[PDB]
Amino acid sequence: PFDLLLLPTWIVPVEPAGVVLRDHALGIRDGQIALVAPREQAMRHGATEIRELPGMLLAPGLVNAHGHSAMSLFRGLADDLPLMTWLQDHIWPAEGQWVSEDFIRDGTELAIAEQVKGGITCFSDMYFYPQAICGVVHDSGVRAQVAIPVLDFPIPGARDSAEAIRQGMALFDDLKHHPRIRIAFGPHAPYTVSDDKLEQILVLTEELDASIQMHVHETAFEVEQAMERNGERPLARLHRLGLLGPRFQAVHMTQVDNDDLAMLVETNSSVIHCPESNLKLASGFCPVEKLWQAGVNVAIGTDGAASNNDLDLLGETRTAALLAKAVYGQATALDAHRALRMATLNGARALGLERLIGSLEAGKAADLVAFDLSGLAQQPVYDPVSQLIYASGRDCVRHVWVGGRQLLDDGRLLRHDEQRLIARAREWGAKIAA
Amino acid sequence: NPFDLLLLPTWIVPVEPAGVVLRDHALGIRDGQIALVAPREQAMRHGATEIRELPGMLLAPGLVNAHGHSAMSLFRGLADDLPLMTWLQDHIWPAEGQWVSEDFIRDGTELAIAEQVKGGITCFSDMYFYPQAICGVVHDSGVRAQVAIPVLDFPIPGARDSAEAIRQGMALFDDLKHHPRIRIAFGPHAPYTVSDDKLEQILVLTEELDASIQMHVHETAFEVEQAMERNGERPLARLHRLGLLGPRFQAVHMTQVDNDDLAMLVETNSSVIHCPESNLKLASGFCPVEKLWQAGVNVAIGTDGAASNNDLDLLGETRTAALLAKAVYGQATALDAHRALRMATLNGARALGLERLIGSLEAGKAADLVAFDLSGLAQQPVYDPVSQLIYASGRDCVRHVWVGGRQLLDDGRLLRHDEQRLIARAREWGAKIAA
Ligand SMILES: CSC[C@H]1O[C@@H](n2cnc3c2N=CNC[C@H]3O)[C@H](O)[C@@H]1O
Ligand SMILES: CSC[C@H]1O[C@@H](n2cnc3c2N=CNC[C@H]3O)[C@H](O)[C@@H]1O
Ligand SMILES: [Zn+2]
Ligand SMILES: [Zn+2]
Ligand SMILES: [Zn+2]
Ligand SMILES: [Zn+2]
Repeated sequence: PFDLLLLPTWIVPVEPAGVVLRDHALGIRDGQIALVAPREQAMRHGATEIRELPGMLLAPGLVNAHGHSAMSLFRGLADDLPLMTWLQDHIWPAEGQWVSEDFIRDGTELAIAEQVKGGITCFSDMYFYPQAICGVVHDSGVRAQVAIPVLDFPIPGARDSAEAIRQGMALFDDLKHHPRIRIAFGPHAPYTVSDDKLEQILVLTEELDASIQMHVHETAFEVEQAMERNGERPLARLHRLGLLGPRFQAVHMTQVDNDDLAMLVETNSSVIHCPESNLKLASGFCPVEKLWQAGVNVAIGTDGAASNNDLDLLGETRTAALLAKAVYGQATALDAHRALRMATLNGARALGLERLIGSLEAGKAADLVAFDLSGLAQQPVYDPVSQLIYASGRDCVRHVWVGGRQLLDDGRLLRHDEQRLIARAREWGAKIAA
Repeated sequence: NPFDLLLLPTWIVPVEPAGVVLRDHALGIRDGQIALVAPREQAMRHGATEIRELPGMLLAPGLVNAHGHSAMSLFRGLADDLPLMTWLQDHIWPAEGQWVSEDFIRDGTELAIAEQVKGGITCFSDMYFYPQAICGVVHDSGVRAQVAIPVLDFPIPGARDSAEAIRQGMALFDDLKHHPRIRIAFGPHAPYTVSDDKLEQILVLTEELDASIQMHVHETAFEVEQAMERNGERPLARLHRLGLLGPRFQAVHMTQVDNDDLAMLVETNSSVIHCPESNLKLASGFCPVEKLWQAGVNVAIGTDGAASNNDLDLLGETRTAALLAKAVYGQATALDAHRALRMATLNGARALGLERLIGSLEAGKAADLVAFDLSGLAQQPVYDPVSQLIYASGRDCVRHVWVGGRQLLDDGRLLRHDEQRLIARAREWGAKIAA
């Protein structure tokens, strides 16, 4: 007998690809997808609780594969700037000044609350005070990869990388048996981490079976600079140092030559596409369809709210689906089904969670999002997945579960106090603004 | 002489002068016009019949959707994954020939207008069939519109040929002679569907009536090259030679722009109507917006139709435009948030020839206004409300909409439409078309 039976108009399981189930039901038990079946059959099975969801599309929860969640408190603080001046003259100085453990707890919770409301059940974070990030994640009920920030210089909470790594080990330790949080390593970028630190990270990840997330090939200037100073592209450097592989998550990759493509194919590394951030900083255009056609796993992320500036993964996914057609020069590139897969299954693959989350298969965790497609602007619906990708906003998100626990009920966050978070964000904004 | 309505938002963005935002000011409306913008104390001391507090909201000129095919809302998501010519010839044109009746147009247009008002659009341009029926729906909705008479080389719904389309348009131009909200324009579809004769016809008609022309131009590489190979001139050169270009010409799309094109737009003071999401989705290309803007071309923005977008979200289109423009031009300072808002308001006004009536919050202009709510969680903290509007707000933040001081949207609710009935009607159309 199920704990919960959901009866939506449409289910999109993502696996197998391209299909939509009409008048079916999904049964949840013990925090897992126990059955997907026609309604008659599923109803005959019975459940503690039943929820009809007419006009709704039920999908795997969205996976935001790259972000810096507490930068939510810097939303819109630094517009109109290309990458290097954005970092050096605005963001880094503001991080040195403001970012404490209290900043991180408030900013992360604000970010989570925003993400759950837009259907995101799993997220990747690359930001300071990971220990604090995990406490907030733990309380929220959502799933996360938390990457340990490794940089060649002092950062908030870590005078240097050895301290960041040592704090990282303590964290790996504690969370060994957490159902929802995975620790990973977060070397920032090629130009802010040495060969030595990169090797220590590799060995640690061999030893711990952990992931690596890094900004790679964000800008032409990063690549040309690396070519002129070291005579090798930053990706070949990473390949030479042995970091590439199925647990390596290369974020951005707007600069991809044919050697780059060959390396990603060979090693089976994931690329995390951040289209809006790459547009906003004038970083370039990640060649998504090309990567996809070559078999590279391509997930999607929002990046931070100072270079987006929302945490809307559904919106990011639409932007990616539109952009990819014109970048590639074919209207058939990254169709709605594949765009949804990028937002779900490919994120789970990128984070090493494909066996737990990312599709609606029996036995997987019940990380689910229900989207409402009954609104005036979504009519008429010829294809619900098309309507999701190209004509629905994140405000259509009604319900969200993680591991079968409901975190959003008819648009209301069950584990957060929006009114308190807003008052808190506001307090932060006035102190940072003054 | 108190205002009819006094609006008290946290922020006002007047658009003119550019780049400014007023805090704790107020906008008084009288006789359908902006009577005054003033600090809140002064405004309140003046007096008003009705007063609306708008804490946490940003008041702006209403958004101007400068290109659409409004009744194609009933084809929303019907023809995905197709480039332009096969989208048109193998899908959309057949579906239009099969379904577009006066009834289709009434239902589809109202559906589109209701979607748009909810998204903060007070003025829109239509280029679609049965313009007469369109005007009836616009008239009832209270919204402002340019309605473009479709001119094509073949039979269209409601016009067996060009001659007949223009017949109806004259009558329309006449009937709507004194209309406060509705302007009639001509809508030659595209260079490859409109002959030179028909083009010369429109020029003289528009000279005589002092009316506008809107036309899809230089949408794709293939159109520019086929024209070059068949006729030895670029469509925009052909239009220049024919004498159509000028301050009342609205060139839609323009993803293909060389220096000669650029000179002709600059010389003639023609407008470009940028449709970023449609250009991306049909794999048409990238309009060089910042280049146009730096050359001093007026660039406005449109959603296009719901079968190549597929929403009618102008604010979302404006966000797309503002992001894309940076990366297309290769500088993070291109199309900043204030200018993107300008593109969605005042430039759309200039494009439609309505800049003296709308597009900015200056005294004496029409009170076409939109209130965006920036007090939501995902919009905190607000450092700069216009940045937040463009880069971090959805169209569901739109709370209130007025056109000519008449409220069309009140706290998210439409005062002139029945959403429940429109939905039911959209669904019937949906069932028939899919069956
Ligand atoms: C890798 S630790 C997180 C660090 O990365 C910085 N960051 C935030 N957003 C981006 C960042 N870095 C590089 N690329 C641009 C963008 O993805 C952030 O400010 C912080 O300093
Ligand atoms: C002048 S009538 C408007 C006509 O243009 C067609 N159209 C709709 N959306 C677009 C159209 N035409 C050309 N370019 C692609 C896009 O803007 C529409 O289906 C209708 O046939
Ligand atoms: Zn990042
Ligand atoms: Zn975004
Ligand atoms: Zn069009
Ligand atoms: Zn859109």
